[PDB]
Amino acid sequence: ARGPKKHLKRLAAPHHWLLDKLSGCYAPRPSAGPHKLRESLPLIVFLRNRLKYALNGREVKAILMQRHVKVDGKVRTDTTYPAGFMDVITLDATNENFRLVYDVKGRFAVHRITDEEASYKLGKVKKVQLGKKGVPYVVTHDGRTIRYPDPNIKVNDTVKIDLASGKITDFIKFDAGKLVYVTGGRNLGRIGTIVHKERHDGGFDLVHIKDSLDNTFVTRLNNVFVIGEQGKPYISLPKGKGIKLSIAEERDRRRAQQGL
Amino acid sequence: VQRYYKTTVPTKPKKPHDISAFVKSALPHLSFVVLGHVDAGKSTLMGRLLYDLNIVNQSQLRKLQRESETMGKSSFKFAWIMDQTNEERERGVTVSICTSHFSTHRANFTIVDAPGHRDFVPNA
Amino acid sequence: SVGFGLVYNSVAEAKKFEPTYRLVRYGLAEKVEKASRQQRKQKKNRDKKIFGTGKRLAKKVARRNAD
Amino acid sequence: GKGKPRGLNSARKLRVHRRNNRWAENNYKKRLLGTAFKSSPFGGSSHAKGIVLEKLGIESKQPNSAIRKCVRVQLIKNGKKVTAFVPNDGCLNFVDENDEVLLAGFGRKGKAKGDIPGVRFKVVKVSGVSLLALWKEKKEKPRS
Amino acid sequence: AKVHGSLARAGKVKSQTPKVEKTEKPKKPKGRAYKRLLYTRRFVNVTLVNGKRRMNPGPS
Amino acid sequence: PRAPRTYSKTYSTPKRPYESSRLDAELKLAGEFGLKNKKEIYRISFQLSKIRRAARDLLTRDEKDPKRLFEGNALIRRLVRVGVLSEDKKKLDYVLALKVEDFLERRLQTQVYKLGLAKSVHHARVLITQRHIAVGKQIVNIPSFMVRLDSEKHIDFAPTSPFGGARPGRVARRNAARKAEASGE
RNA sequence: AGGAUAGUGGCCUACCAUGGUUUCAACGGGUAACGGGGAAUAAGGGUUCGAUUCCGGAGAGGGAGCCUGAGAAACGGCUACCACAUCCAAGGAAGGCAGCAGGCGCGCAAAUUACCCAAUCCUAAUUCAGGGAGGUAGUGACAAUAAAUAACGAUACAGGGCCCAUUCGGGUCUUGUAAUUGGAAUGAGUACAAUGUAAAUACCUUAACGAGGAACAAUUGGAGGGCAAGUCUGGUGCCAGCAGCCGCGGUAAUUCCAGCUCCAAUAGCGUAUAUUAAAGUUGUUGCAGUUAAAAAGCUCGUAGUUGAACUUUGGGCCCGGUUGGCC
Ligand SMILES: [Mg+2]
Ligand SMILES: [Mg+2]
Ligand SMILES: [Mg+2]
Ligand SMILES: [Mg+2]
Ligand SMILES: [Mg+2]
Ligand SMILES: [Mg+2]
Ligand SMILES: [Mg+2]
Ligand SMILES: [Mg+2]
Ligand SMILES: [Mg+2]
Ligand SMILES: [Mg+2]
Ligand SMILES: [Mg+2]
Ligand SMILES: [Mg+2]
Ligand SMILES: [Mg+2]
Ligand SMILES: [Mg+2]
Ligand SMILES: [Mg+2]
Ligand SMILES: [Mg+2]
Ligand SMILES: [Mg+2]
Ligand SMILES: [Mg+2]
Ligand SMILES: [Mg+2]
Ligand SMILES: [Mg+2]
Ligand SMILES: [Mg+2]
Ligand SMILES: [Mg+2]
Ligand SMILES: [Mg+2]
Ligand SMILES: [Mg+2]
Ligand SMILES: [Mg+2]
Ligand SMILES: [Mg+2]
Ligand SMILES: [Mg+2]
Ligand SMILES: [Mg+2]
Ligand SMILES: [Mg+2]
Ligand SMILES: [Mg+2]
Ligand SMILES: [Mg+2]
Ligand SMILES: [Mg+2]
Ligand SMILES: [Mg+2]
Ligand SMILES: [Mg+2]
Ligand SMILES: [Mg+2]
Ligand SMILES: [Mg+2]
Ligand SMILES: [Mg+2]
Ligand SMILES: [Mg+2]
Ligand SMILES: [Mg+2]
Ligand SMILES: [Mg+2]
Ligand SMILES: [Mg+2]
Ligand SMILES: [Mg+2]
Ligand SMILES: [Mg+2]
Ligand SMILES: [Mg+2]
Ligand SMILES: [Mg+2]
Ligand SMILES: [Mg+2]
Ligand SMILES: [Mg+2]
Ligand SMILES: [Mg+2]
Ligand SMILES: [Mg+2]
Ligand SMILES: [Mg+2]
Ligand SMILES: [Mg+2]
Ligand SMILES: [Mg+2]
Ligand SMILES: [Mg+2]
Ligand SMILES: [Mg+2]
Ligand SMILES: [Mg+2]
Ligand SMILES: [Mg+2]
Ligand SMILES: [Mg+2]
Ligand SMILES: [Mg+2]
Ligand SMILES: [Mg+2]
Ligand SMILES: [Mg+2]
Ligand SMILES: [Mg+2]
Repeated sequence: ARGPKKHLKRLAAPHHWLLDKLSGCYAPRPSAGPHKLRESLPLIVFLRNRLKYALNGREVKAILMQRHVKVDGKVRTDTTYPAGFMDVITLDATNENFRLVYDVKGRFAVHRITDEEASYKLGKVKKVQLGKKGVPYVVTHDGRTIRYPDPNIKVNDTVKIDLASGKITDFIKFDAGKLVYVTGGRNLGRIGTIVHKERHDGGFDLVHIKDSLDNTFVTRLNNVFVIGEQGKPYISLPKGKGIKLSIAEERDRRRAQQGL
Repeated sequence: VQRYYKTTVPTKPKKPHDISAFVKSALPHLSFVVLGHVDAGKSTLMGRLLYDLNIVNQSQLRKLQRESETMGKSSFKFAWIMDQTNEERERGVTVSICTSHFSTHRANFTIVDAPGHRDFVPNA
Repeated sequence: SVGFGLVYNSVAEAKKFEPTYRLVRYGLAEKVEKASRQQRKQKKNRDKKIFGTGKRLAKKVARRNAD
Repeated sequence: GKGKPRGLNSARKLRVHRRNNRWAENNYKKRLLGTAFKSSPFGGSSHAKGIVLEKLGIESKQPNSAIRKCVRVQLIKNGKKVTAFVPNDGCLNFVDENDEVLLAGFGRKGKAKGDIPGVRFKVVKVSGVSLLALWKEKKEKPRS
Repeated sequence: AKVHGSLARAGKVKSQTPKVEKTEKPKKPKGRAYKRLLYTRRFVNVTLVNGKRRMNPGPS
Repeated sequence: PRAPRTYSKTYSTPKRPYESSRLDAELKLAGEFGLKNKKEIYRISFQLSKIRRAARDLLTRDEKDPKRLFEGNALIRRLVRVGVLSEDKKKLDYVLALKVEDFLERRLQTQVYKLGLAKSVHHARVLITQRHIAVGKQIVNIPSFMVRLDSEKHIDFAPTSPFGGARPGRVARRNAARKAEASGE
């Protein structure tokens, strides 16, 4: 409508930011960055609504602007910077390393990782082409391009970014029998080792998932994100490990463990 | 009968001042009425006393002289800055009173109009 | 009474992270007495009509009242 | 099959022959063609405002014998001359001619009340005095 | 029926009734305690049972 | 503009406003419990109607249903917790036969009377609205307090609000002041 | 095929072909029609509404044209015309509040020319600047939630429980009419202080004050039937009037005007209009068509709707899962 919109009203924000209906009128709009509008989360949301460190939106700039805050190696001094899937938030203060991963329910969790795990990240490649002067490059999901990759790396694989340089240290080939972390849709947060894949020449490919509890569900190709082999997760899985059991058994664990 | 409320309790203001000390400090105020005959020039005086100090200037009475020769009553150079009402300019006399306040350097004045006809005595 | 409290490591660090209105309630910083908000909006619009400094225009004013 | 069609592919006949039979109601007829908008001088409103032209001495219909003390009200937004009724025991003395009034209905959507011929509207307020409160003597009518 | 009619008695019956003063009665209870006084006159002490009960009898 | 604050009415009204068999029955509920209006009676029947909608919708479904067993156990346990539905009536067919009498019994106004702190059912209402007896530490001055089953034994006088401890009162102070001044010094 | 454009395209221009839509309702007209998420009603099926807190579109008096720039045919940008309209020493200059207030006018119909960025979030060479976005307060019976206007004793004569009842029965399980009275418990309000807030107001707190009826006094409708509550008293006398409907009014009007009593709802209630339920009086679920409104005079007849039976039915074994039975 006659130009790019700079505001984003409340109740137009996605559900996984968990913004309340009261206490304000406008929602934080993320800037241009590595991730999209719906699949990201700003730094103002991550501090005062998740960590509860800051209180007001002006006090968030006291943390981000000064020092000691960096995202994936670089500082990123911005209030509404979009930080989405597999973005390592490294705090120089308090020795805390963070990993943005989805919940079992499908919301961005406060997942604390060690110093050794925060050195690397995983990025799903989108496509591979030849750049200028015949140089191959792959495009990850966070916009990071990697010059001269392995020619064995094809579409819908993943890499292991060193976060000090742009080189690839490990790659996982897309195959049936890999731990796949679902990113998007109603099944957001589940894992479970692809049995087979339906071809569907013409778009919108479907992938069958059958996890360790024998729960069969179907996700699309845009939701598939491999995180390792059959077993042995290459990243630290959060609390719950993506099961999503029934709501009649959710109250069984909330009453026998803490209510009792 | 019961229509409204009525009390006998005066409410004191926030800044009370002395009444007898302000009258000596106040400006002298008058309220004078100008009576006379039908053709006596009582309104020509009202157009000249309201011409001197600050009320009307030469940028507003020279426009009235153009309307004086237009409507036929060219001899009424004065007596029209006080009364601006239809049927008064084409006939000459007023039909009702008007209150025009006046302010000078030392005192205070309030001049009002008065018709001279015997039919307009209850207006006077 | 359920409230909320903040305690710092020092006093000089407390002056830069606390807001400016809580320092007035506590006597740590004096409240500046500026003009009204609708008064600053009228002063700003009068500065928009003056292009430059304004002392150059005041020289034109003193030559107007003489002639 | 009771006259109506029961075909599985015959929803078009069952949705046109309803629309050919909705023109037999009263409520469906007054809404589309703008009968409340064009005629019935209140333009789709609940109340209005007018000026009293004269007072009426409308005799009540049979078997009753009374004079209902009506008035003639010319509206402002349309300019139509509409008879009006005073629903109290002697507020005709409380009203005069050439007065700003406030009108309302009877509760029958037009359709004059019966025993009062040719009158479809009543009088609530005259220049903002609330004639119900004058009949109970709560306030005073202004002089102008 | 007709249009021209008499207008001389616009509220004559009201202007000839004898205006009497309301009698100074004690105050009835308001709200909740009015429901207490209403509950007693229905089930605590029935006034009269002439087949069916009556809530406002006449002097006879 | 921010989000619309939603709101719904909590009472209803019958279709027949004038009924001899209904108005005599509803006035018995306002006499034995001390309600001031018919709206507080209609508020209970509106809350009683929303429970039959959560019961008749589930009795048309098949058993071993994760929608019937979840929402049904949540309907039974909430009524047992407030003390309305007894321990031996958890079969979910007994909440449809539940009446208006069992809801008004669990209100705080008649709970004071059945416990023995008020001398009458209307003396308890005056004890409610005048900052007296608390449920726990929290002082409640509203008669529509749904007293839970675990909160029944904790009903006691407040530390403030006299004949509760260590305070004579307000109007008793000036009564004792005029007695000691006129008779003494 | 060319031109144009960021790009596809009869988008535009040459040449050539004569097609394209339509009873499955084209085209034209009307809309007091922005569309949708939704709202009211509430067995089900439905009917009605959606200017408006969110999304998308359009517009800045009416149309048209263009500059800057990544993004505008932008109007708190410009130019022209038309319709309005402001200053003038009449030579000329300037203007678009369907932005926040506020004024006029139209109206049945709708608020302050207030305070501040302190939250919410956005823009800028960006922590510290700015924001009539937004927040706060005033106005406010649009609606919605919570519920003050009293509670408890004693006494006086009466009655209904009962132990013992031996001719004066008062005692305690006790309901009430009592124009003698008794101490209590309060809030509405006012008000130190604190808290709230950017600074205040209010709420939630809390010293000192604050019910004995002349109160800090609850109204709005109604009392023939529908429809709950009078055949009481006075006035009126087919008059005045009441009445959504049937109907009342000429001597004692159970519905008129009033008093008294009573009933319904209750800080709310009545009226008017629109709409829904009631309406199985729009009927797909679910109407009616001999005589109450209603099968064409009759047959042929396409579009539409509907359409006979029939082409793998049985039999014999081997593995578990899902509930429930015995334990
Ligand atoms: Mg931004
Ligand atoms: Mg910054
Ligand atoms: Mg004169
Ligand atoms: Mg003359
Ligand atoms: Mg300023
Ligand atoms: Mg400047
Ligand atoms: Mg016909
Ligand atoms: Mg009909
Ligand atoms: Mg008009
Ligand atoms: Mg008009
Ligand atoms: Mg007429
Ligand atoms: Mg207290
Ligand atoms: Mg082409
Ligand atoms: Mg093109
Ligand atoms: Mg072509
Ligand atoms: Mg052709
Ligand atoms: Mg042709
Ligand atoms: Mg053709
Ligand atoms: Mg048709
Ligand atoms: Mg059609
Ligand atoms: Mg619409
Ligand atoms: Mg329109
Ligand atoms: Mg809309
Ligand atoms: Mg409109
Ligand atoms: Mg609006
Ligand atoms: Mg679009
Ligand atoms: Mg034109
Ligand atoms: Mg424009
Ligand atoms: Mg504007
Ligand atoms: Mg604009
Ligand atoms: Mg002009
Ligand atoms: Mg000149
Ligand atoms: Mg000119
Ligand atoms: Mg405005
Ligand atoms: Mg604006
Ligand atoms: Mg205005
Ligand atoms: Mg106005
Ligand atoms: Mg209004
Ligand atoms: Mg701010
Ligand atoms: Mg504002
Ligand atoms: Mg605004
Ligand atoms: Mg207010
Ligand atoms: Mg008190
Ligand atoms: Mg009192
Ligand atoms: Mg009162
Ligand atoms: Mg009354
Ligand atoms: Mg009566
Ligand atoms: Mg009855
Ligand atoms: Mg009749
Ligand atoms: Mg009588
Ligand atoms: Mg009646
Ligand atoms: Mg009602
Ligand atoms: Mg069906
Ligand atoms: Mg049926
Ligand atoms: Mg029928
Ligand atoms: Mg016949
Ligand atoms: Mg017939
Ligand atoms: Mg036939
Ligand atoms: Mg055909
Ligand atoms: Mg067949
Ligand atoms: Mg078989």
